[PDB]
Amino acid sequence: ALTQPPSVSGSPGQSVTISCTGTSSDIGSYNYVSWYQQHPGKAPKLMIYDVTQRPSGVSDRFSGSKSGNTASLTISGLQADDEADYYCSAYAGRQTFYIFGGGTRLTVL
Amino acid sequence: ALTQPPSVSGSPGQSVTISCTGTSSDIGSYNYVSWYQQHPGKAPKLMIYDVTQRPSGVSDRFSGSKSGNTASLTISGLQADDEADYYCSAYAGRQTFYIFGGGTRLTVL
Amino acid sequence: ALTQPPSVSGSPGQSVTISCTGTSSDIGSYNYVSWYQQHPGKAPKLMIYDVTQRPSGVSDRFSGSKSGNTASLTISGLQADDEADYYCSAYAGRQTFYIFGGGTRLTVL
Amino acid sequence: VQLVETGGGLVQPGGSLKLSCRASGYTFSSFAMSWVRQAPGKGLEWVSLINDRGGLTFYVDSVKGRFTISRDNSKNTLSLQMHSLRDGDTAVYYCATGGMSSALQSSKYYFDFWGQGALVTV
Amino acid sequence: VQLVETGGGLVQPGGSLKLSCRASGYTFSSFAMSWVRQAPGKGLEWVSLINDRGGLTFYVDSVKGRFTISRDNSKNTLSLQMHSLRDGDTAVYYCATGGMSSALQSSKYYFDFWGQGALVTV
Amino acid sequence: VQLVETGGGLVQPGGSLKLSCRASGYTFSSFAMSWVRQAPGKGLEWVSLINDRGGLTFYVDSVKGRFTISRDNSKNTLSLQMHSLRDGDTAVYYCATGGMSSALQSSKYYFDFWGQGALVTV
Amino acid sequence: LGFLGAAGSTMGAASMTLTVQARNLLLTVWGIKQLQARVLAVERYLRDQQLLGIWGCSGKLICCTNVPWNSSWSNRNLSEIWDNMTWLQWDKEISNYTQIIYGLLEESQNQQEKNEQDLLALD
Amino acid sequence: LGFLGAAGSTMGAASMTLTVQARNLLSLTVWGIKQLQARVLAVERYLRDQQLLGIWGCSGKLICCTNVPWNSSWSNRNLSEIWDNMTWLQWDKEISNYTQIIYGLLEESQNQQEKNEQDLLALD
Amino acid sequence: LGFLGAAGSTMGAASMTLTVQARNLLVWGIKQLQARVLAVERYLRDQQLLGIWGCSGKLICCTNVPWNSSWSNRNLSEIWDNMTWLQWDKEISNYTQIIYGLLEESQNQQEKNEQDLLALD
Ligand SMILES: *[C@@H]1O[C@H](CO)[C@@H](O)[C@H](O)[C@H]1NC(C)=O
Ligand SMILES: *[C@@H]1O[C@H](CO)[C@@H](O)[C@H](O)[C@H]1NC(C)=O
Ligand SMILES: *[C@@H]1O[C@H](CO)[C@@H](O)[C@H](O)[C@H]1NC(C)=O
Ligand SMILES: *[C@@H]1O[C@H](CO)[C@@H](O)[C@H](O)[C@H]1NC(C)=O
Ligand SMILES: *[C@@H]1O[C@H](CO)[C@@H](O)[C@H](O)[C@H]1NC(C)=O
Ligand SMILES: *[C@@H]1O[C@H](CO)[C@@H](O)[C@H](O)[C@H]1NC(C)=O
Ligand SMILES: *[C@@H]1O[C@H](CO)[C@@H](O)[C@H](O)[C@H]1NC(C)=O
Ligand SMILES: *[C@@H]1O[C@H](CO)[C@@H](O)[C@H](O)[C@H]1NC(C)=O
Ligand SMILES: *[C@@H]1O[C@H](CO)[C@@H](O)[C@H](O)[C@H]1NC(C)=O
Repeated sequence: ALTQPPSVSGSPGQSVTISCTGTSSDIGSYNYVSWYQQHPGKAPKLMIYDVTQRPSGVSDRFSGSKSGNTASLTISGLQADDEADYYCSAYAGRQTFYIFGGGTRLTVL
Repeated sequence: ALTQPPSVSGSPGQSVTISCTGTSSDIGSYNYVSWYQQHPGKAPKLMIYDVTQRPSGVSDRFSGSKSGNTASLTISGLQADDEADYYCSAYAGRQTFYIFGGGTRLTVL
Repeated sequence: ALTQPPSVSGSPGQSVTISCTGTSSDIGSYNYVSWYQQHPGKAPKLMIYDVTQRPSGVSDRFSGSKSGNTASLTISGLQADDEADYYCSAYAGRQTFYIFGGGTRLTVL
Repeated sequence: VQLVETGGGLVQPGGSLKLSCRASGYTFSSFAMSWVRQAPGKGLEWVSLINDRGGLTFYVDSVKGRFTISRDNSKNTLSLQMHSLRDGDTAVYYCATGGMSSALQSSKYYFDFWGQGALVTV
Repeated sequence: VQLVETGGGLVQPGGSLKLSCRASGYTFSSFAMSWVRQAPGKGLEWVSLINDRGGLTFYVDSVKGRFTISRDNSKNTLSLQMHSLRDGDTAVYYCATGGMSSALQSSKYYFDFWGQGALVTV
Repeated sequence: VQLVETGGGLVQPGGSLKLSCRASGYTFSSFAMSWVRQAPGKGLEWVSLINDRGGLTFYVDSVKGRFTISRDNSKNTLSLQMHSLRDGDTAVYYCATGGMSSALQSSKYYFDFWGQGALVTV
Repeated sequence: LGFLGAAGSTMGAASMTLTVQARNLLLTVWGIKQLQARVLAVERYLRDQQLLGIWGCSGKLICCTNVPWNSSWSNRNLSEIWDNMTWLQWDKEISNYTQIIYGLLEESQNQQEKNEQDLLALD
Repeated sequence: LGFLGAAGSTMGAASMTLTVQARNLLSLTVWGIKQLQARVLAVERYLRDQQLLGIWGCSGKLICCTNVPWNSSWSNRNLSEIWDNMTWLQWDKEISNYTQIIYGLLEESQNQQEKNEQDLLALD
Repeated sequence: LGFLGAAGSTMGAASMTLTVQARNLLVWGIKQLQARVLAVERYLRDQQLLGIWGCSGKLICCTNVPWNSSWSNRNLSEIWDNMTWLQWDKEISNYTQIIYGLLEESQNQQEKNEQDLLALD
């Protein structure tokens, strides 16, 4: 599993960053670190794929990057409609295909 | 290793069942669960091979079956001459090859 | 890794033996058991290679042998200039290429 | 697109349960698909992955000897046959599109589409 | 059919002992054979398996680096070279016929014939 | 024969240092080479081995995901590119010639030449 | 030579001399006749090698496959096929199913080879 | 589909009919010589293709993967266009000028790999 | 170097030009057909021979046949660093068929052994 903060917060209009860390064999070596946004009662939606790319239909508001063995999601114009549990996942090579972190509860002040 | 009852007993004329249990990767994966009858002081004799088949020369009082991860040896007209330590064995894949349980002491009243 | 005595001693002109032991999967399975002599503050020099051979330039005072899982370095005409840390090493297969023991302090009396 | 999971929701420990997933709105045979579990009280965990053609399957070690993942490209359906269910297997099982590649197309290593999930209680 | 083991005796820890088995009453070269241990007070343990031709050998991990199993089809014999004996190796060693297969005949995965056993005490 | 290490000194923990070794006095491309650690107050530990042609590299498990060994036969040089540099790494790093041959020449499995050693402090 | 010495042997007694038979496969009108015989022998050899190749059996004499045996092709156990029957009798027994088996072998290699390409595309 | 039936299909639609084309490569003295020349030529062309597959480490396969990276200077396209839009005839035209370069690299990588394998079965 | 350029090079100095030479193995006009047909048969016998030894598709093939010191009691350095392939071919010509026979038998045993390891389950 990846280490990920249990919660982050900020006021509307403020940016926030959610980070996840792992090791070199998974998040470090492979540039396949997607992010998912899960609203309560719903399945997670894909927000970020690979490292920086977003699916069509996702606004610029969401972006991300990685350095070393740490990946992060940046949310710029934070809205109240973003209240969701955010998750990291990463490809960890053959044999261990995917590793997920714990969720980050995003609280909007 | 496989788990068998430490001992069983029954009437000299009623049936008895000796159970044998393992895991999904060995007794639950291969239909190769033989049974042996070892009289104290003697080498074990083959009684059951595969699942239900018996060697030529063996009477029809010895039979057996398996379901899931559980196999059993059924003895019908239990005789005084059946007092032996009964063992189950199983093929455990092309790594382990064979596993055995402990002996079940069959007591003849 | 390999087990080697913390220290060995003897008077000048007397022979000494430094043993090295391991297991049946490495020192007792491959005939590649070299010995090195390291003076404090200096790089180690190769003294014995394989089992019995020595590099050119090394005197015949240093010899060695192996039996079972035990190898040893024998020094005959012990000199004052032999006060050095001696190390054994062995090839341990393609999975673990080399293993070393700790050093033996040779004290000249 | 649509991904609709169906199947039963309650077994006793040691029993078996089969889940299925109907996909629509895209060419089914062009994407690999997977099953992902969410514990009732925690986060997401990947459980199984099947190739777009159904020939190659991968599992998380905790289910490797117990779960079978199957694909039928003529019905646009997935199925997951879970044997020897344990109390630790209670979860929402989501059907997802993505997770692999087919060598002759750009890789994904991410999940493009998610269903709503079947809840399985042991 | 008969299988008669020889060798045995008491060897101190760290020593070496050779067992052998003479076979008769069947074509020796047609069957795979094995050695099986029985602890003096417990059940049966499989130790080593050799094919009918002798080219392939398998061992239980506990002896994999210590025991060698060999076959000589011109003499109708098996042999077992046991090195580095430890207290845990005390057992009756039975010579048995069966266990493997030769691919072009029906499989066994069971032991058809047993000898009387050699007693090894460490 | 000479082997001279000019790789470096101290780096902050969780940092990346690159060691190098210049060789002279022998045909560089005919010998395999390795890096061996001498702990500040203990014994020797093998770290990595590279083939004479540079195509094959081997590492000790403790550094496998953090060290890269490279060779350049046009410069008569070796290098070791260190990344994680955890505290355990601290040691004198010796450049050595030997550790393997090349199938078409007599075996070694020993180290023929040693350099003086770079002191790498975490 | 030893060529065809095992022809009367049982299937499990034969199929150990495969290299013996394998090595025996290799005035203008006379020259033409000889060239046609030699070219034909070469074409037959290459067609058999190509056929083994597309099945994933290139370079082998005894090639294991992933195609299940159908009881409709020959409803016999291994003891009768390998210890009693000869290869000539077997060839007669399953002649009518030869092309079916060959087609299945081709298909299983096509799936296996593609699957390997996909496994090698991971990471 | 039969022989060359996939010729007009896309590259990813083709590369599943390789055995169909592969099986069609092998099959009055002046008329004798003319027929012999046709048969000998077919055999020699087949063997040269098989020799190239051999020296590249692809013997016995119709699809084989290698360790030669693709250069963007040969064709600056992604897999979606090459495999889902293009046909093999168009592809052959697009990289004709680089065919021998690729072949040389394939040969070179096998030479290194084969030696590398020889130096590993030597350990111990 | 080109075709046969390494002929005078030592055994370990060659063994890197194998593809170069491998590429060169492939009315009155009947003479040309005979010349072409012979080349094909000779090529195929060598490929067939490699096939039965389990060396198909390779230029360098390692085997499980031990080298007998009676065939050539040299130190490897003598063979690969000083000697050429022509001198070597002369030195062991008398033992070539012996080696070939052993190689064939070795592969047959391995092929049976492989089969015996592919119905364990
Ligand atoms: C022919 O049959 C006899 C039956 O007794 C057998 O002994 C003999 O070996 C057979 N021949 C061959 C070549 O197997
Ligand atoms: C055997 O072939 C028949 C057709 O002749 C087919 O119906 C049957 O399903 C096949 N069985 C197997 C096991 O392949
Ligand atoms: C093959 O089919 C023909 C009928 O077309 C039949 O006479 C013959 O016996 C069959 N052969 C076998 C081996 O079944
Ligand atoms: C020809 O192109 C059409 C699309 O325009 C496609 O549906 C068809 O399959 C193609 N032909 C072949 C043989 O693939
Ligand atoms: C690609 O080809 C160009 C020549 O057109 C060459 O300069 C470049 O180095 C090549 N790159 C690779 C990675 O092969
Ligand atoms: C090959 O090179 C020639 C120039 O010599 C150029 O005209 C032609 O278009 C090139 N072909 C391709 C496919 O790039
Ligand atoms: C010929 O021999 C000389 C040494 O006498 C050597 O330097 C040269 O490289 C050899 N030629 C070849 C092609 O190796
Ligand atoms: C080596 O060759 C000699 C002469 O043919 C023979 O007597 C000897 O047994 C052979 N030894 C081995 C190990 O092949
Ligand atoms: C080969 O045999 C001949 C005798 O026929 C002998 O004169 C020659 O020396 C032999 N060569 C070797 C290398 O043994």
